[PDB]
Amino acid sequence: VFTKTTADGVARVRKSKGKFAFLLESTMNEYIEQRKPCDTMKVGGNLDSKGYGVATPKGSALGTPVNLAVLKLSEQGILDKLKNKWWYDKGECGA
Amino acid sequence: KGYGVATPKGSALGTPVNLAVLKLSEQGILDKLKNKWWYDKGECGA
Amino acid sequence: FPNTISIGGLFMRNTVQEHSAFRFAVQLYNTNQNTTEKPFHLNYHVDHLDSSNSFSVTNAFCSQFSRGVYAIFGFYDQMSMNTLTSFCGALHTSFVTPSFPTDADVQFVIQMRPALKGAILSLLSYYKWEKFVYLYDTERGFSVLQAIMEAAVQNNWQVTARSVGNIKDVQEFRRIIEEMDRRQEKRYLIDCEVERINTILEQVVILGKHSRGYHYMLANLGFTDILLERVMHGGANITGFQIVNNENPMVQQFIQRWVRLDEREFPEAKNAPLKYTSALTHDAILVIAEAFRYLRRQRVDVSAGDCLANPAVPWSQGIDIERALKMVQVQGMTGNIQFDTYGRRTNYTIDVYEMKVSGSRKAGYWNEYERFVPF
Amino acid sequence: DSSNSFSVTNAFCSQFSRGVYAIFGFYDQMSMNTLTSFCGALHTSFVTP
Amino acid sequence: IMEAAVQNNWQVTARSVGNIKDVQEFRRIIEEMDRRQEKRYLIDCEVE
Amino acid sequence: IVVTTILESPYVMYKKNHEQLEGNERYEGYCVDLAYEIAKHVKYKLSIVGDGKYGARDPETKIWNGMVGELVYGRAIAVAPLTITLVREE
Repeated sequence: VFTKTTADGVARVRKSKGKFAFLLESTMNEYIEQRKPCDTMKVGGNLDSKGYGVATPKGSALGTPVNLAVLKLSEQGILDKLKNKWWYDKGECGA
Repeated sequence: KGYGVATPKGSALGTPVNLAVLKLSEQGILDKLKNKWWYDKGECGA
Repeated sequence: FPNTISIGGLFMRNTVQEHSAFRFAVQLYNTNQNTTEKPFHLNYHVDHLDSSNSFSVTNAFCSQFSRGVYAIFGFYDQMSMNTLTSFCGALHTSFVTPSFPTDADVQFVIQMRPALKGAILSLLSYYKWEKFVYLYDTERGFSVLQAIMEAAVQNNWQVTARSVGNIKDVQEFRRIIEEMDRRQEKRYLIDCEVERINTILEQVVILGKHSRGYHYMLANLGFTDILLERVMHGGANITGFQIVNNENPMVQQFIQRWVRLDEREFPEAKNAPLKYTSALTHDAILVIAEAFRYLRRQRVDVSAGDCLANPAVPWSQGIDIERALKMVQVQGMTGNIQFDTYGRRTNYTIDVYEMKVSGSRKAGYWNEYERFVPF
Repeated sequence: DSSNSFSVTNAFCSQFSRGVYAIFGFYDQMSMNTLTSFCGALHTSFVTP
Repeated sequence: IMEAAVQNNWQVTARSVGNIKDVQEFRRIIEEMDRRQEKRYLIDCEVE
Repeated sequence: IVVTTILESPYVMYKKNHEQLEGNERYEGYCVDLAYEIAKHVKYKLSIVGDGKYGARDPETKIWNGMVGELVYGRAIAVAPLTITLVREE
């Protein structure tokens, strides 16, 4: 049941006629849910909690400015509008 | 949003506390505590 | 064949135990009662060098050459290697030495110290050391450094080489270690002297760079002369190389008869661990005795002037003595002893020791053909 | 030849036996010690650039 | 240079290049110096 | 400033006619926009990681690959879907 690539798992889900379910990261599931032919969906809640971060070398002079910049972008709603832009505004399955 | 464990600036406990939080996250202890105090002690059931 | 052969000895500073082993080995050969084992008497003329004044080194070498010797056992360092090697090669006088093997292919000198190059390369290949920090000094030659560079080029390694020979401040060592840990370097190959290795280990202990996540490969014979207790208690992997086996019956007998010697007559013997250079000295005495016994057996006519003669005519019996010294196959305290045409050891086994918290354990052995058969 | 200490010693001793008041010459990192020691021990000056 | 650096509190990246025979080692040294944003070089080496 | 990223939609993409495009203008996606905003707040040059991996430690040789290895060994900031994990945070 393990697949070599995510695309293989998505194709297996689509061709199994409902007899295969793929376990994958929620972000990529939500992205694939907005792509043609619009025949897959995300069900249930997340099984754990993870976060994507911006990474810098240990001891870098950019670590604190980058952390503060990410925080500013979070409270200005820019992260949310970027995710909306690249997931749903450019989605090809509609709202 | 997120909840964090706060520490004074430049304190020696910041890195150990951050690593401890991450390692509790990997082991599933944080989710276990969340379930224990939200649903195990819940008054409504499933 | 002469009834009494006299050799020369060139001992530099901090060679008290080596001199004691030399005297004890000559005495052991002399006190043998078997006529076949002792067909001649062996004498020695011992001189102490300075290693910083080439004039004094040349004076001692020429005094030994003028008094009349058939071979010259001795030690050299980076400051006295060239003079002794060149004089021995030009005057056709054999130089049996436990010191580091010469980088260049030169004649009339027998370096019976097995090269760590092959063992180090085999251990790097076996341990998957595709990225490590090579801390080296040039006090024992450039063969190991050149071999590491060539192996890195061929195998596409990620060796970061640092020359710590000229470092005189421990803060430089601490800065180097901190910088290397910033890049997540967990493997260190330290090809340095015993004292420099001790200093580096003290610095890694001070910085706490000795937990179970670090591996240190000490590329230096003399694994028993390195202070390793604190690093052992830390839990870091330690790999070392040795040439003397304590379970060898010959070594056991030598130690049994060696720790029962008068301190005032054999200094640094009883209340002192046996250095591998002492074993090399004893095996060199064995090699010289075997070679001259072979020369007597074949009825080879062997039987002095001044160093600086123009033209410098060599005494013709040196070729036969060198050939006899380079064909010996003898079992000594370091195991099998054979030499090639350049006087370097062949068929030598280097014991690889892995050291853990319980103690040092013999992880295996390396040979030129079997290529580090594990245990 | 600086790489051969025997040749350096031969040259220096030939010049010394010939009879000189000073030696002008060059030394490398290998032949510096030999020439310096021989000049300082025989009380003969060595002028070097 | 070392005594002046410890006395005057300098940041000197000391590298011995006298045992280097491959020019790729020089290339790597220059690249890793530039990645640290090093602009000033003191080269005490032979003419070659 | 070298910004290491990984080609994974919708985070980093090639634009449709990136043959005529050059530099950073041949890239599109969430992480390109995020790097632009971060650069405004805090100059750079996107560098798609060569091996195409996120970053992991080899158990045998202890070498970091991917973007984490690009950061550790001084070759690159990493604006990409890189999960925050205990092993990486060290």
